[PDB]
Amino acid sequence: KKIRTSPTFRRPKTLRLRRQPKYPRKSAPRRNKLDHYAIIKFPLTTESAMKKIEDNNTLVFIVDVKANKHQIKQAVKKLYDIDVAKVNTLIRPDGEKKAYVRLAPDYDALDVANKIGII
Amino acid sequence: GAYKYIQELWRKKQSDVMRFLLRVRCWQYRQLSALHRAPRPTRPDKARRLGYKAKQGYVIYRIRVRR
Amino acid sequence: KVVNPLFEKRPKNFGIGQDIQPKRDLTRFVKWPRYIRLQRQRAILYKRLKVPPAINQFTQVLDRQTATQLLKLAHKYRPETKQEKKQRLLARAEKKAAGKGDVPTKRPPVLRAGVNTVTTLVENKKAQLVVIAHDVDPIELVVFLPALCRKMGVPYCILKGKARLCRLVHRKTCTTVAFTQVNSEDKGALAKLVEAIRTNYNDRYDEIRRHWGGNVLGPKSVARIAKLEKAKAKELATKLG
Amino acid sequence: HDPGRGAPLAKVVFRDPYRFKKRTELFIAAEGIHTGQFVYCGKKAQLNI
RNA sequence: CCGGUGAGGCGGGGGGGCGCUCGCUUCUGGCGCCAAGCGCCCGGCCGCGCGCCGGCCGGGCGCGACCCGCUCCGGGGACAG
Repeated sequence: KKIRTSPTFRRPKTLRLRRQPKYPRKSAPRRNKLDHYAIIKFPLTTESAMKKIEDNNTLVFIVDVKANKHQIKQAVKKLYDIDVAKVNTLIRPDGEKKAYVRLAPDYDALDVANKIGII
Repeated sequence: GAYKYIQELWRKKQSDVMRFLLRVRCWQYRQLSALHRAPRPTRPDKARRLGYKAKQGYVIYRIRVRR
Repeated sequence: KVVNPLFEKRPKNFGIGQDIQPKRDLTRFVKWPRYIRLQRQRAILYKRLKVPPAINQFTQVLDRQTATQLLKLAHKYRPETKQEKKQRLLARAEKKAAGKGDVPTKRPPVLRAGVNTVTTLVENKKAQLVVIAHDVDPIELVVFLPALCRKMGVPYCILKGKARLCRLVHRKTCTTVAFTQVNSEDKGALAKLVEAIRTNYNDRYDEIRRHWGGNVLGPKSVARIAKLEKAKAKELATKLG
Repeated sequence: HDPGRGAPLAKVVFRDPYRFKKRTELFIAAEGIHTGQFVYCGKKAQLNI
């Protein structure tokens, strides 16, 4: 005794189960190949880069194209034990990403450059 | 056995019974899609003679081809 | 007083151009799926078309009380299921050499399930009563069988539901069943069932052969033609007398 | 005005007596039909333009 | 085979009556849905206590909105194709 209110007959919602595989498709997860060491290739030591470092309290790095601003900021913080104010990324006409990492005013970009070795 | 009787029945296609059955089956099949999976054979005797076996793994598809 | 005067009536007039119609039943106007539509109009076609007697004979089904009696009688002769043949085999294995067991003893009479087996034993004239399901999807399986049983003098009856017939056996569906042998205790009941079945089926198989069935039009068309016939009867029904 | 058609069309709003909705139809405007006019459709409708 | 729709009231029957008739709407650029009324029951609390008694809170079903039917309504149709 269930009356049809509407003339249309939609497909009834049937129960659907989740995935319960008998065995994983892959034995182990693939190790991440975008770690903090792989993401950052090398800093730039050009005259413009040094002027940028000594004027705007920032740093210049070469990063893979696949990296995001969040990834670059986290990688810089993890590697150099520094706080990043912001990140500005661009792609040079060569295939390598250039990243201007503007640091927080508390830390000294020239001191960080001295520590990392570029001057 | 029933299979020989079924074979003779299918051989006597011009009879009224077989004519009615063929007409009803043709109408039902034409009312369906051009390729749908039949769950059981329409002609068990013909299926057995052609090699169909009533065991898992055997499938039967009914196909409508334009004349 | 326990009725607040603020309680009004506010009736709804469900007319044309008035308040909208209520949510009533619309099952007659549902756009049913193609398979439902096909399975309904197939039954409509079976009712409409002039069905040959060889297929129409299965519309003559067994009555409720006789069906219940036959099912009760066959309940004793239902075949052994799984986990029972295993028990019998293990019992015979343990009794092979435990108490001087030659294992020739006896096997009880059992029902016959397959159409091939039933046909073979009907042609051999070993059957005493054969039950045939009326709802086999391919009717080609059993059309000859009532005629063969009538020719061989084997009482045949038609039951409703291949599912019900195959529930006596331990499977899903079964087209035919046969009483090859029965116990002496149930011999009288089997004879009563046999005579009741042959009174209704075998003794009038000529009528069954000659009984075509069909030409049953839809109720709307029947009502229209009945109205036309009543009008033509009233044309000269009271004027002349 | 319907582009590519000489006759102007008329939008007429009815109320569907099955759901709480207002249906809209694009009739072909007969000569003399004006806005804010009631039009009646059906077997019992009066014989008016 | 063709048209319409969200395949929404198609065919019969007595229900209803101001008097065959309808599901009851035409002086106007307003509004109109997710039920009021009635009847039958259920769960928790409170007073009588004999509780299908009474009061409070929360719920179900039927009429309201007739019943039965085999093609959704129609237009062709043994012919177009």
